[PDB]
Amino acid sequence: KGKCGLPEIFDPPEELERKVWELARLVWQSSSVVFHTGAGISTASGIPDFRGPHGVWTMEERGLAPKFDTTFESARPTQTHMALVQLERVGLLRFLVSQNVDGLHVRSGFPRDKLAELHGNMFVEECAKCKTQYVRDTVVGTMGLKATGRLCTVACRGELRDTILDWEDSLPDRDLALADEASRNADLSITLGTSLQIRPSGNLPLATKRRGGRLVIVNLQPTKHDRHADLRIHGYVDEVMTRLMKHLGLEIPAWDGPRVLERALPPLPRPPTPKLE
Amino acid sequence: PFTADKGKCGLPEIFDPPEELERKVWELARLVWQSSSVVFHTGAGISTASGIPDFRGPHGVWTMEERGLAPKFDTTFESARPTQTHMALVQLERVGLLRFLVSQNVDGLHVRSGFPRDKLAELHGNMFVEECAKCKTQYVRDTVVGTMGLKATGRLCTVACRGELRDTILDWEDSLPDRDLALADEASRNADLSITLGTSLQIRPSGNLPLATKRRGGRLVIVNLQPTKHDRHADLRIHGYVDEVMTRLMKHLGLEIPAWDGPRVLERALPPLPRPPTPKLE
Ligand SMILES: Nc1ncnc2c1ncn2[C@@H]1O[C@H](COP(=O)(O)OP(=O)(O)OC[C@H]2O[C@H](O)[C@H](O)[C@@H]2O)[C@@H](O)[C@H]1O
Ligand SMILES: Nc1ncnc2c1ncn2[C@@H]1O[C@H](COP(=O)(O)OP(=O)(O)OC[C@H]2O[C@H](O)[C@H](O)[C@@H]2O)[C@@H](O)[C@H]1O
Ligand SMILES: Oc1ccc(/C=C\c2cc(O)cc(O)c2)cc1
Ligand SMILES: Oc1ccc(/C=C\c2cc(O)cc(O)c2)cc1
Ligand SMILES: [Cl-]
Ligand SMILES: [Cl-]
Ligand SMILES: [Cl-]
Ligand SMILES: [Cl-]
Ligand SMILES: [Cl-]
Ligand SMILES: [Cl-]
Ligand SMILES: [Zn+2]
Ligand SMILES: [Zn+2]
Repeated sequence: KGKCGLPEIFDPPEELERKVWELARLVWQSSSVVFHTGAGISTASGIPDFRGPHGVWTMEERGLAPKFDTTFESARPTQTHMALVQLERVGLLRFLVSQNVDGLHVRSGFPRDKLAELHGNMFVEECAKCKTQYVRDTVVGTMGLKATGRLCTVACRGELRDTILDWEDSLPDRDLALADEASRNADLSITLGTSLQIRPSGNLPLATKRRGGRLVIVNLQPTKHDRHADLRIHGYVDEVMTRLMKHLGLEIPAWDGPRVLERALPPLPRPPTPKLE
Repeated sequence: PFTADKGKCGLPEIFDPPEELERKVWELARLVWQSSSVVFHTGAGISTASGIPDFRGPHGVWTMEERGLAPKFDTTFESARPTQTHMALVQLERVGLLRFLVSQNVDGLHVRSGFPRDKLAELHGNMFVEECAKCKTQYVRDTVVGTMGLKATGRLCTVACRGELRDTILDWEDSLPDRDLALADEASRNADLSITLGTSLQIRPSGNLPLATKRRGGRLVIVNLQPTKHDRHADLRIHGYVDEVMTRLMKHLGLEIPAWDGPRVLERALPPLPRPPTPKLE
């Protein structure tokens, strides 16, 4: 279960402020920006992470229990989830790679054709026969790609299965392939609340480094790949992302409740870019 | 500070099965529709879903301290967003279904949600609020006032005064603010419905205010994951996440939960907005 319960790092405010301006600078200059997210971007909605001070695995190692302040169904997308919605909407996010099974990116209204859900989604079941996916309003009741008890309704009666990978299960080929292509082709990869400890998910941001790409890591704890980052920001991702959006001249949009967007809409207008050099 | 009785910490959580939860939220809807004067009492449990830990929960400040462990914050107080529950309370006031709001929370989230300060009793103070010792003018800051226990913050009153500004955060020995307690008590006594949300009700007198509503035939509803001091006196106890309860409630009452435009201070309640017609009940 990897390195659990590592101490947190807090950049002092002055340093925190300068690094967020540097991130702004990087977003403005990059043609292709890919965001990698993990459990840390949902901690501010009451969903514990895995390896943080009170993470699932960290609490288990100490003979304690993780604490949920929400159900998966009653969780609201964080300020960070909604910033990513807007960043995609105005063309500043090329693609979004997530390790999270908590369903919050989809329910935020983030376009599924710009999202790799590497470890699956608790609300998503898949027909074994035709591979048609169903995005449900409640958590699918099983994990480990098991029979849910429901049947495909495609004009098929195929066995529906959860999309939650067990330890032995290889990542979905479609999601990993698009995630890998996005990462290789990106000139900026930004990581938000992941420790980058899982192979290959944790390694995707490193692929951006190939052919001169830039890596930014936003995380309260040290990550597996700190050494490879051009910029490491140690603070709460919500604070980092609200400062970034303010610098970029972008509103964080209202969440109208759980909404599924299959396909990315045409790009909205965005502010003009500052002079940088 | 050190010997201070911190009460019953870390009691087991109780979860109503979904059918019972759904039935009880419909009963709560029935009570709200029938009540002339509805008063909400909130504590630390309504902020857990924004990453601020409570005091007496499984992972609360005092519970964790008892076991030699630390509470965990997933936000700063300045970056915390009001929960679905905070914003539901905003709307319930706006459509005239909330008479008054009594809070033990120092986390600044009611004010910052845009809830009107003239319908809010902040019994234990507010981390973002400093007060002039000379003229009692309050200042609602964008960042936390850096001191606790009614201490000198280092800033001076700007009223057309130069009075010493002090934090509004009570220490253990400090009595409640007289204005906030007085209005909270009056609200509570005169209410025919008190709804408690995410408080264990263990603090005197804050936790006792909801019992005052029971006087002259009032009804008490307690929403809480743990047992509370006054469970025996409740007409209705709901054991679930306050966000689930309040979203289902708003749905039943035909109310949208409004957008948070970011931290906004409202000094005075605005005129009442339209609300849905009431169902036939009896
Ligand atoms: N608000 C916050 N702001 C910034 N960082 C945060 C915050 N909250 C927590 N963190 C950090 O966020 C980091 C979360 O790292 P991990 O807990 O490993 O989550 P993963 O998504 O990378 O786990 C990958 C898979 O492993 C599992 O087996 C599952 O299959 C997962 O899908 C921590 O370092 C915190 O310091
Ligand atoms: N999401 C949730 N949904 C429902 N209940 C919840 C949730 N999260 C927590 N709870 C419950 O929320 C309850 C929180 O109770 P306590 O932790 O005693 O907070 P207080 O506000 O009453 O503390 C009063 C004062 O004492 C202090 O010294 C300070 O002065 C405080 O101002 C728990 O029983 C949880 O089960
Ligand atoms: O890979 C995984 C598959 C299933 C789960 C299950 C629950 C869970 C627990 C958390 O604290 C966060 C989360 O998002 C989900 C977790 C990881
Ligand atoms: O009465 C009080 C005075 C000061 C404080 C300080 C911090 C604090 C800790 C929490 O976990 C929640 C909260 O809202 C505030 C807490 C209570
Ligand atoms: Cl526990
Ligand atoms: Cl739990
Ligand atoms: Cl759930
Ligand atoms: Cl701890
Ligand atoms: Cl803070
Ligand atoms: Cl209004
Ligand atoms: Zn099928
Ligand atoms: Zn003054």
